[PDB]
Amino acid sequence: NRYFFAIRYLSDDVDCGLLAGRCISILHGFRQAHPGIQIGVAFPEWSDRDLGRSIAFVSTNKSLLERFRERSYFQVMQADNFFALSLVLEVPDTCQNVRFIRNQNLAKLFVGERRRRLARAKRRAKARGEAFQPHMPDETKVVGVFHSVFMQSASSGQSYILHIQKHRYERSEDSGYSSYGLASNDLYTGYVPDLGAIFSTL
Amino acid sequence: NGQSLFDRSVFNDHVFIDALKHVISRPGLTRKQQRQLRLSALRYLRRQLAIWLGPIIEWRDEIVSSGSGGLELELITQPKKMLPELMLQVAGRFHLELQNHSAGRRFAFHPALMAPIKSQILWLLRQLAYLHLSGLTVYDASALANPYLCGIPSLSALAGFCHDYERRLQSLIGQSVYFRGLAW
Amino acid sequence: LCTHLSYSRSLSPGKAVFFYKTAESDFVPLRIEVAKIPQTIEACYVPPNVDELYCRFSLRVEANSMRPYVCSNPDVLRVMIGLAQAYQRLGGYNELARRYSANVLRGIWLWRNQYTQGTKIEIKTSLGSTYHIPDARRLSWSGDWPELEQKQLEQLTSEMAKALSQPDIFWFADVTASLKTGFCQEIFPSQKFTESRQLATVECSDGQLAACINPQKIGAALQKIDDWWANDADLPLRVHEYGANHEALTALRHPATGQDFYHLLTKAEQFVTVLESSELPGEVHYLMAVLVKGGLFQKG
Amino acid sequence: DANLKPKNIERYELAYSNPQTIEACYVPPNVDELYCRFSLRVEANSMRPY
Amino acid sequence: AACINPQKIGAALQKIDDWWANDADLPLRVHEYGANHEALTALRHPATGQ
RNA sequence: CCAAGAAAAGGACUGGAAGAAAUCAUCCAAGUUGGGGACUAUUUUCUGCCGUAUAGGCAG
Repeated sequence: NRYFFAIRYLSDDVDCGLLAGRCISILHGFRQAHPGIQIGVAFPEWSDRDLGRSIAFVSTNKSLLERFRERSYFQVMQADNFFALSLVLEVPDTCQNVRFIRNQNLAKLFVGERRRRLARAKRRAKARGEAFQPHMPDETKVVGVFHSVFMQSASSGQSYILHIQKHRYERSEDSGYSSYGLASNDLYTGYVPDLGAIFSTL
Repeated sequence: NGQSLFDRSVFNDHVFIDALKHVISRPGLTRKQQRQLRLSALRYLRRQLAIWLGPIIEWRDEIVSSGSGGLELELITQPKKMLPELMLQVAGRFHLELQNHSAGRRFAFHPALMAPIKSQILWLLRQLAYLHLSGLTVYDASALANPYLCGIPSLSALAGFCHDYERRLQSLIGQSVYFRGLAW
Repeated sequence: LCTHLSYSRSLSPGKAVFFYKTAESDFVPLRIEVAKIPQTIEACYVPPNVDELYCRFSLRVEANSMRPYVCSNPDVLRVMIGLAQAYQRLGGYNELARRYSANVLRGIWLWRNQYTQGTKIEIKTSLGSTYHIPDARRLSWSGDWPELEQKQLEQLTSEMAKALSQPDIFWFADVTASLKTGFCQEIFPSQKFTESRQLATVECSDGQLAACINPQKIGAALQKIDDWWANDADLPLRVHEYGANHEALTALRHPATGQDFYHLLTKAEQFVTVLESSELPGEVHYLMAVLVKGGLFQKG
Repeated sequence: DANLKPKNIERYELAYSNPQTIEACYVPPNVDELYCRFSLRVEANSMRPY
Repeated sequence: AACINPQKIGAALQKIDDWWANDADLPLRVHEYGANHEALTALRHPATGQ
């Protein structure tokens, strides 16, 4: 009921965080052309120390996934021997699922985010008419492990980082993927198979 | 034994010192002259590089072919294909050996000698990358050679053995075969 | 030369601490927040509703370059003594004092935190003086300072010129600066050196932690007054026996040139002779500056 | 080297720092004074050979 | 806690000896041979009879 | 083509009994480890809307 294909990086000096960002950007552009589609992003070479030198895409519609594979960027990168591409094939029925949820809460670890939050809070108080009296939290927080992907803004002058965590799957409800094929903590449920198996194919 | 495997006198040649000076060289001469002096020095030095590591390579070939822990012993025991990657380490040791010598204090780690030394070493590394009867066992040999003497078995018996062996081989090979001497 | 020769340091700060005032108490420390994520992330910024941040440190100056701490050679000692005095009586301490004094009033010891809406520097000393720079953002290495400010540079130069040259004067300065800041402006304290990064703090007597700048980091800024090489002033280097330049990864007084400390140390007999005929040249200014930042000068 | 040949060292090789581990001690912020104390005993013990 | 060693306090208290060379200068730590650490020498070398 | 040529040392077995290492003793006296010092750089983490909110959730 599921199809996938994978891409591996051939060069030993490849920067995974820079390069991975381009594949996501393409997925986004495709999503804009055909709004009613669902394609998920998986990292079959995910590790606790690094992101890994490979990426894979998973979906349910074979004919649509083929169209994605035909996108010119991928074809060029293969021709110049930067990428190794697989063919589209069926997902094995003997595996387990993971989420790949992204966490925007981690933004609050950096000064720039706190500044913006407070500036808005001050201005917001004028409607209430009360004096601006902010109240700060304590000194210690605990967070999980995450990796970064470098991203360019869409039709603007900015760039920023995506922060990716890996959660184990638990089954409930119905699904949907975000514009980046990523999962959200709430109200964006989906999953991908953790295809670290049969990777000897590339 | 915990001792250095390196040559004890490759650096004791006054010509070696001159060779270095020639690589360093001098202006005022024509291209042909400079190249001839330079190349000659390099060829000499090339030989010295082969000599310097000589006993070390000898150790390797002898031991590995025939059948601890120090790098100048273990890194040579490894596969010959790996040897080219030791170039920087060898070149390092080389300068150090010069640094520890009475004459080499004028040359070691001098910028002028860097590429020359490294190139010739790299070349060398890439380059690096009678009937004998052994192991015979005799059971119950006669230890009494003659009625007067016990000890080493009678030599008349070995001469005998050489010949019975020669006759058996001669009946197998059409060509004449003959045994001049025999060692024990 | 000789086997044993040492000088100790003649000029030194203690460390700098960041804090702010409230209506309830005069000293509230600026603190740092840490998340364990070990491998951590951390941040520090001025909190909402604090309009200005304070930074303070103390400085002692001692006339301790007049005599070798240790010397194993009576002839080396006779000369070094004659030289320091030959120099002292022609002036020249004024020049060194002028250079050190200019750096304190300019404020470069704030390193990366100079970018304020207005920085005010106030100095008090053990002899009863007070100095006031209403705005430190406009004073250059080279140029004429505006009136009433040029004057305080002269007055401060005089007190320090004495502190550096006459013994049994116990001279202390107490330097406080005020940083008028932005809405939630980020602050840059000293970092910890490790084998992610961590920041340095100090403990208060009540158990609270505070952000700080290390002693030698304040010191490295003050002594950056070496521009006597190559007849091209540019900006000054931190005094170093080899003229090291960290930004360009090079060295201006490389031993290969004959312009380093050790070549110059051996000509003392000739310099004293010149001073007697005296004009002070760059060669003796360099030497005096190094003796002030004392250290080991041995194994000749 | 023996104030003779200056060593071969390339220019950039001296711009590097030399890290070290040291112990140090400072008075903490806001202490008004520091105290130091010891005791001394004196004996009339030079009158006779031990 | 930080401390100063016993003999380090002691060396200071007994720094009393300006009886050599008929010129008081600064006093030395009492020593059988008149050792002077700052100058790395000795003021009552056996060769002097002092 | 060897002081040459050929060759089964085997079968059986009880070391036992018994014992007191003891009395005495002073390691002491003196002693300076010290001098000097930049963890940040060609960094990737910006810009907003909802929510009483430095909580929690979101688009680009």
